[PDB]
Amino acid sequence: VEYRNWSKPQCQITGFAPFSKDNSIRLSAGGDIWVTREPYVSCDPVKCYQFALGQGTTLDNKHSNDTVHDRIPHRTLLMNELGVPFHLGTRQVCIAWSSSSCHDGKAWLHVCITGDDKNATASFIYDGRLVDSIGSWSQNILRTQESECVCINGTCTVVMTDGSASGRADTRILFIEEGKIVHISPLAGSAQHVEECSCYPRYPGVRCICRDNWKGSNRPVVDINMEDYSIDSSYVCSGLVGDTPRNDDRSSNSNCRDPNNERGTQGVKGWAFDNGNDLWMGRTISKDLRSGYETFKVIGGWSTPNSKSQINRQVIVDSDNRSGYSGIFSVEGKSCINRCFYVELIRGRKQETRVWWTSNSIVVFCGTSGTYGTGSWPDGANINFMPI
Amino acid sequence: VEYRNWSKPQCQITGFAPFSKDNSIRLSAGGDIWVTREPYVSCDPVKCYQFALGQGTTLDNKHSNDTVHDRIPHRTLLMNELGVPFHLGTRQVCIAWSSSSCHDGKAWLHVCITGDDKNATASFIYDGRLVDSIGSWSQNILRTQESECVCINGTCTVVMTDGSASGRADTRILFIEEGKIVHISPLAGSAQHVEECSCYPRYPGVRCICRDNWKGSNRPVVDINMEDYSIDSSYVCSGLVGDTPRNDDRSSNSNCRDPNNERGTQGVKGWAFDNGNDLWMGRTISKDLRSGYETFKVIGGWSTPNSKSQINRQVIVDSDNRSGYSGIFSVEGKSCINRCFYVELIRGRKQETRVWWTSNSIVVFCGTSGTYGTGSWPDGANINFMPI
Amino acid sequence: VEYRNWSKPQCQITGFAPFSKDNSIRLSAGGDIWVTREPYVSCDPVKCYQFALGQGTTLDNKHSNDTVHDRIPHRTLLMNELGVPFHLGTRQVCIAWSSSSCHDGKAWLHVCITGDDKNATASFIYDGRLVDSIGSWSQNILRTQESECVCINGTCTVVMTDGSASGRADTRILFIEEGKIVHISPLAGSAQHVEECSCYPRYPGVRCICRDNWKGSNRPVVDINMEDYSIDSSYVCSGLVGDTPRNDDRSSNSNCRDPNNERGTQGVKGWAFDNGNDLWMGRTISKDLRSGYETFKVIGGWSTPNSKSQINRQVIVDSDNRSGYSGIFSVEGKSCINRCFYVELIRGRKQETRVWWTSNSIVVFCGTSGTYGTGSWPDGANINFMPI
Amino acid sequence: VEYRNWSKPQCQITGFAPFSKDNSIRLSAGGDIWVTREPYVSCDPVKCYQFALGQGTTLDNKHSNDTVHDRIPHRTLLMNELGVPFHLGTRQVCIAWSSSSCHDGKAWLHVCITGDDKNATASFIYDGRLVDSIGSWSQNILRTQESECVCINGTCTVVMTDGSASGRADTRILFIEEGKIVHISPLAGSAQHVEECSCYPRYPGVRCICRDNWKGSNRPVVDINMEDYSIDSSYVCSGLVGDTPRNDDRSSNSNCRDPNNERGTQGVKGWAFDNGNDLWMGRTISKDLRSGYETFKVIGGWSTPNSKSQINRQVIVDSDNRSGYSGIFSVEGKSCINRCFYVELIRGRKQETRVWWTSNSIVVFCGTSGTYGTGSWPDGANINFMPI
Ligand SMILES: *[C@@H]1O[C@H](CO[C@H]2O[C@@H](C)[C@@H](O)[C@@H](O)[C@@H]2O)[C@@H](O[C@@H]2O[C@H](CO)[C@@H](O[C@@H]3O[C@H](CO)[C@@H](O)[C@H](O)[C@@H]3O)[C@H](O)[C@H]2NC(C)=O)[C@H](O)[C@H]1NC(C)=O
Ligand SMILES: *[C@@H]1O[C@H](CO[C@H]2O[C@@H](C)[C@@H](O)[C@@H](O)[C@@H]2O)[C@@H](O[C@@H]2O[C@H](CO)[C@@H](O[C@@H]3O[C@H](CO)[C@@H](O)[C@H](O)[C@@H]3O)[C@H](O)[C@H]2NC(C)=O)[C@H](O)[C@H]1NC(C)=O
Ligand SMILES: *[C@@H]1O[C@H](CO[C@H]2O[C@@H](C)[C@@H](O)[C@@H](O)[C@@H]2O)[C@@H](O[C@@H]2O[C@H](CO)[C@@H](O[C@@H]3O[C@H](CO)[C@@H](O)[C@H](O)[C@@H]3O)[C@H](O)[C@H]2NC(C)=O)[C@H](O)[C@H]1NC(C)=O
Ligand SMILES: *[C@@H]1O[C@H](CO[C@H]2O[C@@H](C)[C@@H](O)[C@@H](O)[C@@H]2O)[C@@H](O[C@@H]2O[C@H](CO)[C@@H](O[C@@H]3O[C@H](CO)[C@@H](O)[C@H](O)[C@@H]3O)[C@H](O)[C@H]2NC(C)=O)[C@H](O)[C@H]1NC(C)=O
Ligand SMILES: *[C@@H]1O[C@H](CO)[C@@H](O[C@@H]2O[C@H](CO)[C@@H](O)[C@H](O)[C@H]2NC(C)=O)[C@H](O)[C@H]1NC(C)=O
Ligand SMILES: *[C@@H]1O[C@H](CO)[C@@H](O[C@@H]2O[C@H](CO)[C@@H](O)[C@H](O)[C@H]2NC(C)=O)[C@H](O)[C@H]1NC(C)=O
Ligand SMILES: *[C@@H]1O[C@H](CO)[C@@H](O[C@@H]2O[C@H](CO)[C@@H](O)[C@H](O)[C@H]2NC(C)=O)[C@H](O)[C@H]1NC(C)=O
Ligand SMILES: *[C@@H]1O[C@H](CO)[C@@H](O[C@@H]2O[C@H](CO)[C@@H](O)[C@H](O)[C@H]2NC(C)=O)[C@H](O)[C@H]1NC(C)=O
Ligand SMILES: *[C@@H]1O[C@H](CO)[C@@H](O[C@@H]2O[C@H](CO)[C@@H](O)[C@H](O)[C@H]2NC(C)=O)[C@H](O)[C@H]1NC(C)=O
Ligand SMILES: *[C@@H]1O[C@H](CO)[C@@H](O[C@@H]2O[C@H](CO)[C@@H](O)[C@H](O)[C@H]2NC(C)=O)[C@H](O)[C@H]1NC(C)=O
Ligand SMILES: *[C@@H]1O[C@H](CO)[C@@H](O[C@@H]2O[C@H](CO)[C@@H](O)[C@H](O)[C@H]2NC(C)=O)[C@H](O)[C@H]1NC(C)=O
Ligand SMILES: CC(=O)N[C@H]1[C@H]([C@H](O)[C@H](O)CO)OC(C(=O)O)=C[C@@H]1O
Ligand SMILES: CC(=O)N[C@H]1[C@H]([C@H](O)[C@H](O)CO)OC(C(=O)O)=C[C@@H]1O
Ligand SMILES: CC(=O)N[C@H]1[C@H]([C@H](O)[C@H](O)CO)OC(C(=O)O)=C[C@@H]1O
Ligand SMILES: CC(=O)N[C@H]1[C@H]([C@H](O)[C@H](O)CO)OC(C(=O)O)=C[C@@H]1O
Ligand SMILES: [Ca+2]
Ligand SMILES: [Ca+2]
Ligand SMILES: [Ca+2]
Ligand SMILES: [Ca+2]
Repeated sequence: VEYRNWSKPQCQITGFAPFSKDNSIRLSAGGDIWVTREPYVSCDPVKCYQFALGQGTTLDNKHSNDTVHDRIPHRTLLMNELGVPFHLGTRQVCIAWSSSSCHDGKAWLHVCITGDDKNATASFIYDGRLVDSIGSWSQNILRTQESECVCINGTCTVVMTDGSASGRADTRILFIEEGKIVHISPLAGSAQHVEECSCYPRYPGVRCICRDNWKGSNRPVVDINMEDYSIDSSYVCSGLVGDTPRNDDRSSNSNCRDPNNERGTQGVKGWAFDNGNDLWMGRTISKDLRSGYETFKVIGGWSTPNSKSQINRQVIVDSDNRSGYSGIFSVEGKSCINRCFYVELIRGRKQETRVWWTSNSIVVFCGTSGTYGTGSWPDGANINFMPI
Repeated sequence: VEYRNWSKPQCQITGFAPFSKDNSIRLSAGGDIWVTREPYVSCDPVKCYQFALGQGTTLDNKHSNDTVHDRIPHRTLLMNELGVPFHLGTRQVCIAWSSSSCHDGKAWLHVCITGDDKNATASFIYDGRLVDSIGSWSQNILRTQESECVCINGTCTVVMTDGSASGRADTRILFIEEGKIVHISPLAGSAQHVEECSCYPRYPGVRCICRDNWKGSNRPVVDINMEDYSIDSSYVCSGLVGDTPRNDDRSSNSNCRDPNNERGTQGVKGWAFDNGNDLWMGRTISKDLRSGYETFKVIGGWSTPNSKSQINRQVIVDSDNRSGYSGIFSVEGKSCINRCFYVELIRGRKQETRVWWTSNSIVVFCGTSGTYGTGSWPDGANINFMPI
Repeated sequence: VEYRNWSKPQCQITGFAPFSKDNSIRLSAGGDIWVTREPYVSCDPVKCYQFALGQGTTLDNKHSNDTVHDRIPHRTLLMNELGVPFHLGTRQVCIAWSSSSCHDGKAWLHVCITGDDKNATASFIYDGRLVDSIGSWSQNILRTQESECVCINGTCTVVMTDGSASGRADTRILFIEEGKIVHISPLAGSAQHVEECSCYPRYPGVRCICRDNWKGSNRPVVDINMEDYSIDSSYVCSGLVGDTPRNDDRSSNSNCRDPNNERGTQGVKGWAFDNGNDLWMGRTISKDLRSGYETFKVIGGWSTPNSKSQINRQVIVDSDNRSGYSGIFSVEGKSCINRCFYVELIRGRKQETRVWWTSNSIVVFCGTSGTYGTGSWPDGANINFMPI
Repeated sequence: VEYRNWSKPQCQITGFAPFSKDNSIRLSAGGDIWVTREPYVSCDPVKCYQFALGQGTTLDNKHSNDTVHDRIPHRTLLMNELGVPFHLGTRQVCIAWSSSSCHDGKAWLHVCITGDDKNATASFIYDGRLVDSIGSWSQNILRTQESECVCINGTCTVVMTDGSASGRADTRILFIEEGKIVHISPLAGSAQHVEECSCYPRYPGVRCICRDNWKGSNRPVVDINMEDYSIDSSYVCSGLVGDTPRNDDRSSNSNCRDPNNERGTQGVKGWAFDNGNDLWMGRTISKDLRSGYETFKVIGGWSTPNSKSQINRQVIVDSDNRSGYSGIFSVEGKSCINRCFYVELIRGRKQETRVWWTSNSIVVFCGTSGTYGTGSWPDGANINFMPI
């Protein structure tokens, strides 16, 4: 095998086409399925897999009660083929309550994180074996992307932050070759809070769109340079804006430089990705909760501040159904490289209260240069049928 | 690997021999099994698989209730090895409430269809990745074969129709190379309604036998020419006739040209396939409902209109057991290429009412140039034992 | 790959060593497991598998009730790796209520039999595809070995009989190359009833020890000559005798030529195999029922009639636990070829009556030229814990 | 492939990083999972597996009651990929109530032991087939390591003992090449009881740290010489000491030569491993029961008697949670070979009494030359939620 350099143009995409649904919440009411969250999907050169941090339990289990917590000693990274739900035959690739994974073209690499919030460690496992690790540098919930990392020429760059959720933090960009941390560069530029980045290649670099959980409603952009470990950060120009809580279509702004300070605190993992001076983006249709999910292209949203002229919108999940996190993922074609995205349809505690567990299921679309139609592909689980 | 051209004579078949049964409805009363329908089987060069559109649920699940619907956002295409039932480890290859699959000799290709009836999209997934897509052209339930598509020299031809179930429609024949739609030809000839074709190679072409859900009791024939995308359509000559509702053996006709207008409206997917001027065919023994299933050769049924002299009949399912859809599938031998067929034994709502779910199981026979006996291989599930 | 000729001496074996147990009946009371019977084990060149005709159902299923029948349309041949029990992920290789399987060194071959007793067909499936078939020649339960067939230089010889269980029958020896019946030779010699042979190679031939269900307590020997399809049949010399019902140690005889007429009617599949003029053999310790199972070498039992001087006995299953069928199976070593055997530990209806189902589990030993100890490895399932 | 010689320096390790957790006890309350104990983990050249002697049953099974016994005819060696729990699809590699496994670089080798305590046999299975066996030499519970054996240049050396648990015994060191016992050397040196050794390579030799169940609180060291089958035995120098019952930190000693006679009787499998004159070691934090588990380096603990100056301690399991057995396991890197360890978190009967079963789950760490943090990764199963 050869390492992937991802060099070949991004494919011109008309919009997205349905690609895979898993129905985990539906089946759980008739089969032992894992209780998960913060899922993501990524692919080796031959096929795609689906990851998700489980809750060290199945759904029809007493231990499911109160899984409305992001951090416990039992969350491990699950990894199945795209399409096969997380049943009991599913493998727990490592102990992790925060992860990332990518395949350098030769082998997989997972960065799994567990430990006390105050002093967690992050194991760098490469090709089966545990190759390196690192401890918390700011002693405050060392966390990573929660989606696919990216590698070019044998070097995978994952980004991680440690510090305050709603205040200054410490974002570092890691360069790991074959499981070994060959370099660490610190965040630079104008971004004011970087949590869980959705990253993709843009030869010869990697580009991220993340979550400002402190003062931003607009999304931080984080540009990595693999040539010299340089970093730069900004915000997306679109006045449309894709974080939740969001402000409002008429009343939302972004100058491409600073956290718009409009309902900035709190967030949700999401993604976006350029195209010329355009921006393909996605977001929960709601600006208060995570419900429904539409996507659209913002003409001039990658280069002109406060641009709000959209075209090509699509409803993936209807406005009155639950949405959640979401992230990009690239797949390579015979001629270019398409961008795809998944969306975590979360169920259970918080909104729903008939139950005490919290899990989710997924749905995944992929860019297409062709024609497509209309639909809404929600979780589809009658909450009254469900256990607990 | 090399692409398949399927060139080598059709094997002379004496009748069919049993090949695989799955017992899904039986096991479901003692194990988490999927709720499926519209199944089909097809094979890569080394082994055969079994497909079926699931109902985004298992049978002993509350979500099973009311799965007497062909279209919901949760139907995804399931794919297992021939013989292994659709258990929870089963992979959902894509979101689809109407599909087709074939393997060009190098990789699999699935055409999965979901969306609103009024505006559905059809994703063309090839070798793991989503390579193309298309939207509904007549805005009325864009649907496809529901059985194996066929490829020769790297080009797979799937046929699809969109329009009225019981009235004029819009049938198009798609030519896709490596997931890419390289051409679309429209239906031509005398056929008056083409739904869910059962197709097979006949180097250098592909031949289909489908369902006329409007004015035909006789079956439409659809002949594709891969050399120049030309199309032709007719009807099977046999006065025997294989659609249901069917007329009656004494009172059924077909001139090989026009929908016999005998109880034409409604139908069921089925198959048939020539041999010289003969026709190997199959059908539910009932002409009112889908019950029992016999097969036979109609001497002169491929060339002489209203020919009803049969020979070699076989009962696969006895007259007083449930039948359903059915389709062909070719497998290549050391010297020729055999034709096989499956039969969807459907259970649950509509006929049976003790329950609220609807699923099925399969059974599959294969042409044999040898000797064989007698039997009936029905679903075999005591409906009173079954959940709900 | 190359076809196997099995040429290399039989290994000198001191006795048997434990090789694999599956615990199916135990687990069934805490997990969806198949209801099977007439199991057997065999191996491709890299690893061993376990086969068994299921009963188209799992054990904790209402459909399990009354599975005390050898013939129904739903029995299919199950095939797992040696050690993994028949769970729902298990593949049903074909429809069969009587089978055999062997691997010519290049691919597997299964001969599966189903149909009406009066007119059954036997499908010859080779390397995934259905290559041939045959109908019942005597119209009375066409049945086969129920254990591994053997191939040398690409030719697999399976034996089959059709006729009366307790009266004259019609035994034929089949020669199949790559799924194709290249020749049929009829039984010859002095054997008077041949049912379910346990066969093994003895380059350049194949040798069988079977069941005389009519007039024999002693076992028929069936010698196949691959060089010219010649056949010969006799009986084992040992006055010890290994069929059940058996007579008694003091009062049992065999002249190596004719069915000893001592409690001949009825039987059970078993095995034995020579070594010089010696005979390694196995049998239920009981001569009335199938209970317990011991093995021993009979010095001079392969060449001298009514020889009863044994040595090396071993208890595999203690006298007061259930036994059942059993058969040989050869595995090739770096220098010779060892013989192994399995034993069907059957539970449920007939003897046990707390339940209505009937299934079994297995245990398998293998010849060893080394030291060994003592034990008894019964099913071990508290019948009162078990469902139904 | 080539046989492994393991030649390349031991990696300098800063401490351990989390590597894999399985959550078996948690899931068992919501899914059919095996009842196991005495687990271990080991790896072929591409990936790691997890082994464990099951109890011929699943946890939510009546047959689980009273599995507080180390020896019954149904314990078989289970083998899954590291991370996938022992579900019903799990393979039982052989019948065994005491085992060991290693992969010579070309194929796996398992030494499985079952039989009467008084006269057990030990099957040596190599590469699928049963290659050799041996009987009990002292007629008193022939038992082996219960963790990974090690091979260099095609020769695997497993050690086994037979005799009195709390009195003189008979320890033998076995040299097996490709499943064949090519030599047996007897224990030599000053060790006074060797049970269940944790062994690892130290080219050109193998080194073991075991359990003195008779007069030692300190651990026996067993040094094997592959060059000439020579053996030597001693005790670890650290005055810290790692057996349980242990004495006390202030009041515990070891002169590197003789069983310290401090609470020597009884024990638990554990491990340790040098580094210069240092000793990386692990142990239940309790010295009375198996609870909690910490690890630390004892400066000068490999060369100076009664050395108790520790550094780098880590809590893997907190003091008030259940611990159990534990063992080493080596994995090879691009430059050196890291040492890892697992820890059996046991639940059920003895301590816990709400239930009648006894099983466990695991957690596994691996040496790291990098940074790490803090945590405790216990079983995490609410015993009141659990079945029985
Ligand atoms: C799900 O979770 C909660 C809390 O669960 C944890 O409980 C502790 C003890 C530990 O075992 C841990 O493993 C569990 O995960 C459970 O909540 C309790 O439910 C009862 C419901 O009646 C509440 O009783 C209260 O008192 C009287 C009646 O007794 C009423 O007047 C009150 O209105 C109220 O109902 C109790 O307060 C709950 N406790 C808490 C902290 O909320 C819950 O039952 C558990 N079970 C399920 C099925 O989800
Ligand atoms: C299976 O399906 C139907 C409808 O299911 C859907 O129900 C809605 C509310 C939603 O939650 C969706 O997720 C479900 O899938 C259920 O049918 C109802 O069954 C009761 C049976 O007694 C009917 O009650 C009626 O009223 C009185 C008694 O109350 C009698 O005199 C009447 O004769 C009659 O029984 C009720 O009409 C049903 N509703 C409909 C629309 O038919 C069904 O219960 C459900 N359950 C199962 C096990 O299949
Ligand atoms: C297991 O099998 C038998 C027969 O099963 C088949 O039944 C037919 C109807 C069909 O549905 C098929 O799918 C089944 O597999 C069942 O046997 C019956 O059990 C009851 C037990 O009380 C018997 O009742 C009798 O009558 C009175 C009490 O009603 C008593 O005085 C008698 O002594 C006797 O108990 C009945 O005769 C049984 N029928 C037969 C033919 O034996 C069985 O119940 C079924 N169930 C289970 C759990 O195994
Ligand atoms: C788990 O195990 C024990 C023993 O199990 C074995 O039992 C034998 C018969 C066999 O079938 C084998 O397969 C089993 O594995 C069971 O212990 C019994 O439990 C009852 C509880 O009430 C005890 O009754 C006693 O008598 C009176 C009430 O009857 C009271 O005053 C006493 O205090 C006491 O409770 C009985 O002694 C137990 N027997 C023993 C030897 O301890 C246990 O029930 C079983 N079940 C479960 C769920 O774990
Ligand atoms: C990724 O690797 C390739 C190696 O082939 C790099 O490209 C070559 O590297 C040097 C730098 O100019 C020269 O040997 C070749 O002219 C380069 N070009 C090609 C087409 O190989 C490539 O630049 C690397 N990418 C990064 C971002 O470092
Ligand atoms: C269809 O594919 C097969 C396999 O590639 C081709 O087989 C060749 O057949 C030609 C004559 O048609 C012979 O000259 C070659 O020796 C065969 N090659 C192989 C690999 O068997 C076949 O050519 C193709 N069919 C056609 C009509 O071109
Ligand atoms: C499928 O592919 C084969 C390629 O080998 C086609 O046959 C060859 O193609 C041209 C057309 O005459 C010439 O190179 C050879 O003489 C052809 N014959 C053979 C045997 O290869 C074959 O016709 C193609 N089939 C179709 C339907 O296009
Ligand atoms: C049976 O198969 C084996 C493997 O193909 C054959 O092994 C050869 O044996 C001959 C002598 O019989 C030697 O000359 C070769 O060096 C061996 N080849 C291999 C691959 O090991 C063996 O020939 C076959 N047996 C017979 C009797 O022909
Ligand atoms: C199985 O195949 C081998 C082929 O190698 C047969 O042996 C050879 O076949 C002929 C017959 O004498 C000659 O080419 C060689 O001298 C044979 N010997 C060897 C060692 O190859 C072998 O006899 C075949 N076995 C049977 C039973 O037909
Ligand atoms: C152990 O195995 C490795 C792999 O086979 C051997 O690696 C070779 O090492 C020698 C020096 O020891 C070099 O000359 C070769 O270039 C290496 N070969 C490979 C494949 O890497 C190593 O020789 C073996 N160790 C010893 C001590 O012999
Ligand atoms: C393991 O195998 C290697 C084989 O390469 C042994 O090393 C070689 O063996 C002899 C002994 O000196 C000579 O052929 C080479 O000089 C050795 N050195 C190397 C680097 O290959 C090695 O010693 C073996 N190890 C043991 C413990 O026997
Ligand atoms: C490492 C971690 O805890 N991630 C969690 C994230 C985090 O709390 C936030 O980033 C504040 O910094 O919030 C949420 C959430 O409910 O959406 C889930 C994540 O698991
Ligand atoms: C795409 C689709 O809906 N196919 C459905 C088919 C369809 O309704 C008919 O072709 C009218 O055009 O009918 C049936 C049916 O009950 O046999 C099932 C199919 O799922
Ligand atoms: C094909 C078939 O029915 N085989 C059956 C065998 C048969 O009845 C006998 O060989 C009479 O000829 O008997 C038994 C039996 O209870 O041991 C089980 C077998 O399934
Ligand atoms: C072969 C065997 O029985 N091993 C057992 C071991 C043994 O009893 C001791 O070594 C005395 O010699 O004790 C324990 C134990 O409770 O920790 C479990 C082991 O299964
Ligand atoms: Ca925000
Ligand atoms: Ca019709
Ligand atoms: Ca007899
Ligand atoms: Ca001790």
